[PDB]
Amino acid sequence: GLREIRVHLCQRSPGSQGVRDFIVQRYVELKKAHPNLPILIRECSEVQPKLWARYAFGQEKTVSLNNLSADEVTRAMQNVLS
Amino acid sequence: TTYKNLQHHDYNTYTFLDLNLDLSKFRLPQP
Amino acid sequence: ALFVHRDTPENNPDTPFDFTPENYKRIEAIVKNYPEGHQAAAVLPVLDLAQRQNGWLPISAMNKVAEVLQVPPMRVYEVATFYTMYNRKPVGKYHIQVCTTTPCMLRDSDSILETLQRKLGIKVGETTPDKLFTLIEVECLGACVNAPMVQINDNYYEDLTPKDIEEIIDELKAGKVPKPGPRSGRFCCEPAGGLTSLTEPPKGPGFGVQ
Amino acid sequence: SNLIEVFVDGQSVMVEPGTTVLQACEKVGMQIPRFCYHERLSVAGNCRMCLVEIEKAPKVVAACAMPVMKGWNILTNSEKSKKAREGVMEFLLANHPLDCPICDQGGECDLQDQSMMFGSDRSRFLEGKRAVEDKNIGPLVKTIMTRCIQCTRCIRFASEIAGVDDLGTTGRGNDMQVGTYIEKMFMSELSGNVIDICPVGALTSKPYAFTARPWETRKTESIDVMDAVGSNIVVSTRTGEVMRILPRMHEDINEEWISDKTRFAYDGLKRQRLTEPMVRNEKGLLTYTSWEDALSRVAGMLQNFEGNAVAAIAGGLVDAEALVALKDLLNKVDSDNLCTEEIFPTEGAGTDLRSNYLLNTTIAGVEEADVVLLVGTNPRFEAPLFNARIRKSWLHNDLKVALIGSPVDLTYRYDHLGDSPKILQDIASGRHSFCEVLKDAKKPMVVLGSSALQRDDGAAILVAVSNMVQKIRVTTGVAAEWKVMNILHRIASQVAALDLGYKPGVEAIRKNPPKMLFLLGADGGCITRQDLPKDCFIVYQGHHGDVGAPMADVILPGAAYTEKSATYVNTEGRAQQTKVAVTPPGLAREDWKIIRALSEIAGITLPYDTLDQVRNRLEEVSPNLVRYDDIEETNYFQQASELAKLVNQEVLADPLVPPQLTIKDFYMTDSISRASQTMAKCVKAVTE
Amino acid sequence: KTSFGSLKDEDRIFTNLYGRHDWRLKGALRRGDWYKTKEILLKGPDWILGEMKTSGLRGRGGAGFPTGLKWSFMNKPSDGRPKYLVVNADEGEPGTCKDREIMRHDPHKLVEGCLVGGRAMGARAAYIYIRGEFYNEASNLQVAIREAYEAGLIGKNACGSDYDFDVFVVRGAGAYICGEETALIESIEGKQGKPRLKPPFPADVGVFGCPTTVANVETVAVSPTICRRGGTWFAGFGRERNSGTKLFNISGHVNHPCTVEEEMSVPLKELIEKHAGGVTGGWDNLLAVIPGGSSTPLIPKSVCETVLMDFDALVQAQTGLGTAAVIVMDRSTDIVKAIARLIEFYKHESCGQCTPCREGVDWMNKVMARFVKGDARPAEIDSLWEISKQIEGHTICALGDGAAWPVQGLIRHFRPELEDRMQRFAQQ
Ligand SMILES: Cc1cc2nc3c(=O)[nH]c(=O)nc-3n(C[C@H](O)[C@H](O)[C@H](O)COP(=O)(O)O)c2cc1C
Ligand code: SF4
Ligand code: SF4
Ligand code: SF4
Ligand code: FES
Ligand code: FES
Repeated sequence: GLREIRVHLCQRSPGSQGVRDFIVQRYVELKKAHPNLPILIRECSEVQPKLWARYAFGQEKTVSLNNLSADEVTRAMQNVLS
Repeated sequence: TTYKNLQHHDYNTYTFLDLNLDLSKFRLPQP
Repeated sequence: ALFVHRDTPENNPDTPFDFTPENYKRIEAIVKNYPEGHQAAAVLPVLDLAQRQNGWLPISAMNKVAEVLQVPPMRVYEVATFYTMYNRKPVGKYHIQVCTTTPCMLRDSDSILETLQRKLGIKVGETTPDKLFTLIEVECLGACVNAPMVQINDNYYEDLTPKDIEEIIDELKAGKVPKPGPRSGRFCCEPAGGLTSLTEPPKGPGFGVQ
Repeated sequence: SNLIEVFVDGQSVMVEPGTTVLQACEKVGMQIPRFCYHERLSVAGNCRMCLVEIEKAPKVVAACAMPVMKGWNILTNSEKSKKAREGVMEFLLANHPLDCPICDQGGECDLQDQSMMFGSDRSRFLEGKRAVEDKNIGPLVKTIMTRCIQCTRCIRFASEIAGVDDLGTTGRGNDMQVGTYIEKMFMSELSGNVIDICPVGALTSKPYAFTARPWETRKTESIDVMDAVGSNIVVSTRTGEVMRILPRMHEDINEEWISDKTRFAYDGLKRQRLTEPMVRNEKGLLTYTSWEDALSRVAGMLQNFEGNAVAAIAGGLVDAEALVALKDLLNKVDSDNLCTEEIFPTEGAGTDLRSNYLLNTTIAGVEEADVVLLVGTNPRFEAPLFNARIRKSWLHNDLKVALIGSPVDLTYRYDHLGDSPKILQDIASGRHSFCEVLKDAKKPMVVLGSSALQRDDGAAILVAVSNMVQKIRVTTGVAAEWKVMNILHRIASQVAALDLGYKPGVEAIRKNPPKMLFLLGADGGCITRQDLPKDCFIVYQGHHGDVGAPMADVILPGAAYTEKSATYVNTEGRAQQTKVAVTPPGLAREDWKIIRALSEIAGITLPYDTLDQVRNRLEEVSPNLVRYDDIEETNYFQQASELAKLVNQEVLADPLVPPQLTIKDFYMTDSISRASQTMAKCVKAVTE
Repeated sequence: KTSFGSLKDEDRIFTNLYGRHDWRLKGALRRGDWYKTKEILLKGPDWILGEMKTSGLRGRGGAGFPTGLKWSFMNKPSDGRPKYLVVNADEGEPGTCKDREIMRHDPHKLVEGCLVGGRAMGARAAYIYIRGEFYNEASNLQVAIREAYEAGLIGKNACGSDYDFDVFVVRGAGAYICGEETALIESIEGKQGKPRLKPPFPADVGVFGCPTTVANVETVAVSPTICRRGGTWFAGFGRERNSGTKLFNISGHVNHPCTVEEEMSVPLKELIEKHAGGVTGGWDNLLAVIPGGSSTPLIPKSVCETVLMDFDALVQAQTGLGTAAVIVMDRSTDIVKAIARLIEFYKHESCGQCTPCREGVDWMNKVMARFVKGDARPAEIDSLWEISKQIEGHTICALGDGAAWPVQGLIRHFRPELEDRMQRFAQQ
């Protein structure tokens, strides 16, 4: 099963606008629907946006969100959650 | 012919502070 | 003597001391002489008042002044140690202070000091066993023209001679307080032989106005 | 612009009005001699050593105090200036005692250096020197006042930086004496720094006295872990031993000072120290063994167990590398009960958003704030340098401070809004009088000490504080680039653990008692052997044998913060790394190395073999942990508040009491502090 | 024009200096105080400052700084803060006793001076700082102040001028240093009498952080008479920049020590013979004189036969009319012992704040104590001189100058005596 989601994004870069607006839009409705699942939003300057997902016995799978849009980020989050 | 400043021959130890307290009424409101 | 405090049975942070009610009225009068706030300015007059009430400034007296004026106690310790008219050790009933600076020494203050110490059977800086007299050496006390000169408490006895000093010490020893001022027959600061200046009537209220 | 032109030996330099002659000379490069002047303190002008000659002027000015004027030519190598310096040095040295061999300011003495450079080479003073009497000023500071030069840096520091008003100058003339008129004790959380500011050796440290000379010591640059401030420090080492701890200038954190605990707790590192692997608690008493044996037993137990039956606790002095190593190990075992000793509300957004648990305004923004609300905290005894910054702002940039907690002496005037957690709702709804100040405030702050969060109503407290913060933002109309909500931490590893995702609070451990506990420097005593099953097999992994070590089926000695290169994040989110000063004592090994070796001995092997690979793992987990000395900003506190609103809890009516209510409680907090001897002396002196 | 002295009693400002006329308001009005004060006040501050300037009055305290110029620094447009006029009645200079008489025999002169000077400076109050020793003089001063308050001359609207003025009397304790401007301000503020750094100057930040002007008792007390009788009348006396009448305290070895008032620039011989009777044992039995107070260096009989009591004249003679406290010594005196006592005075009175004076006045005291006995050696006179020059220009306050100058005067005019005493000591 899934144990974590870790969303890394840039504080203010063109390639992280989709992720940044995804947080503002859908983050609340996701943390209020999967209350027991951590969703660690960690930002760092000049970082490459990348979603991190850790499953059962310490198996972590990564994707990319650079230059992706809000709906694409939401689709990726839904796919990892399902 | 005769010395006039004799009133200080009777001042007690509290004369200064008594005079200051008396002037406290005349003193104008502080800033 | 010393600028560090060591507690003893007397002069202890708990040794009794407090202003009388009339002294509290005087304290209010003193404090109201400075702008709002800025009341720490009264530390000097208030501490002098405490000394006038007691006779010397015990650590309890310093702490009480600091508390009533709302200043850190170190701000009062600094003042008490810095200024020389503040007595941090008990002083005799009459505090004799013989001026010794050059203008008086030239007019023989040494003889006055010698006669005083010989009469009181003490050395400069010591208290009489009766706790009645304390002899110290002080710098200029103003009135350098009436030299040699001494101060007993708040009075000036000046133009002194050995006979005069031992006589005004006899009066204090017994009773009564000798009248202050020069004892040389000249009232004060004037030329001894005779006036050489303001020897004619002063002029009217409007003399010489533009 | 509004800049004036001045000449330093003819070298034109641009300086704004108000710049002093000393600062103009510094801009050019010349370093005028000085004693009494300090950059962080008020100018005094006592020593007169900084006298310099202004061209076509009669007398010499005091460079430290004289404001420069247009067209002035400052001659620094002139005959008049050099003769003034020689005379001033002669006067300084006239009454000085010949104590150089037995003086702790051996090779660090500014009087020595400036006598060699700017003074004369002989003495014509043919009299008897004065001799002041020494005074007892507590167990931490030794007073050899005969060396004092009456510079008054100590007095100024105590009056301004520490706000204690205990030291002063008594008497006058050549008999002037610096100290407490009475037999006071100079006890404060910042008392030690007087030792640094004393230019001569009049004030020195009792624990360090006579031990070594400056030219011998090797100066390493590391970070303090006695609190969440992260005070940059310099560790002085001589032949593989810590000689003393000194401050390191960091304008954004330290500012040259360090707390008394940070300074004087280094003694603990040399006592009650775990120095060898130790096992066999089931057979009776703990007995020494070897790494390959203790790790074999640990690996056997780990292989036997799995799932939530295994759990870990991180507490106090732990490093991000060890935390991530342990997290990866337990995850590979399929466990997630890796907790930390200090609680944090995890009901709202919890640790999902970094803005929910960081001093978002940073330490240095206090000077930019207008109003400060200290909620249920005692800044003086937790984050003493944060309290120092608050006092600096209050003293200089007119600041206002209010406290919603127990009334304690913070060293500055503040409004006591009461010690009830319902005042938060009162302020939020506008029923309290403090809203009047909050109205005209422009740059508010609402600090919330974690000590308050560690109550059983911490969730309610945090929800209330955030809900008040939202209304403060809307009414005050503060920009989006000014963060008001802050949380002040008191544990070094709390922020790093939260970033790595450790579950705050040890609640899941009690919910599902594990069959194998993994204590990693967990001396807080939150979980005892009474909890857990009847044969839990606890594993202690730390440097000191304190509360945790006795309860254990195996001890694995780790390294202290002075012996390992470790990443520590402070309360404001800044990531900093220490440097290896000493080497681990005996068979002790780095904590992340021990974890990785245990992994490899077990079936599960971790994918790092070097510090840099562990750092890359940290980058993968939380990117900000590897950007050193850089404070990444944060966002979505609107989202944090949105999620907090939905939390349904009520603030218990109990008073908001700080755990450290008096100075006596400041000196014992960590394992090192509890094992320190000097801290015990300080505790006894305060209690007396 | 030339040849000064023989001031007529018509022109003496202090007409009760000797105390044989009533000093209370009743006698002060008879002698001419508080006359046309309302007119003087309503003539404005600019007119008063102009009168003081054109009079040429120079600060009667230690250093002589033009009074009009010094008081004009507070005539600047209001900054919204109160302005104060602090009167420096801490007569601490050894040999000086003139302020004592001005305060105990003519307090109303000082009080009206406070009023007019406060109007000129724009001040609202005027704290008088008087020694703690001068208890009876402070008591007389407050009796006079209360008389003024009760007569309406001060308070709500002074003399009907509509100007609000208050006179506060503040007593210090034992401290010669508290006569210094900034030290006096600090003492009033309640802290230790330790001089501040300059700049900022008192006229910019003063007592309680507001503008202030420290003035001598004589300087403030002369002002009402200057205003009434015209600045030109005051300028009539004296040479040029040294204008006015001065109170002289002739003390030491003189037949009739006295406090007298005389024309500025009166010859020293005339001052010592006409009023004080003459140096004990005749003019020939004269060794040296200290024209100023104690901070002024000596002048030997050779230089004092023709010196003129003036700022410029004594500066030319290498001394300075500090406070005009003539101290006379008559040959029989032990000159080095007397100067050693003066240096001991400065050692006792130094505040101790700043290193030059703190650590160098004690050095000079020790060396001078050795010199009095001859224990030192002739090569040490130049060491003492060099120490004096090191101390002179490097102190925060002028007390360092005052401690250095007497030693320089001794080393400059009586070096052979020092060498003779050292030789006699070495002969044992
Ligand atoms: C150590 C020291 C002691 C002093 N005592 C006195 C005094 O009794 N009266 C006085 O007018 N000035 C005294 N002064 C000088 C004052 O600082 C200041 O120059 C004077 O009060 C200004 O008054 P004026 O402008 O009328 O001259 C002293 C200065 C120093 C440095
Ligand atoms: S402070 Fe110490 S090292 Fe420096 S000169 Fe004095 S005794 Fe010598
Ligand atoms: S003890 Fe040290 S810091 Fe304090 S005044 Fe003396 S030399 Fe300066
Ligand atoms: S010169 Fe002497 S009295 Fe004046 S400030 Fe310096 S130490 Fe104090
Ligand atoms: S020298 Fe003695 S009163 Fe002045
Ligand atoms: S450094 Fe300027 S006087 Fe001390």
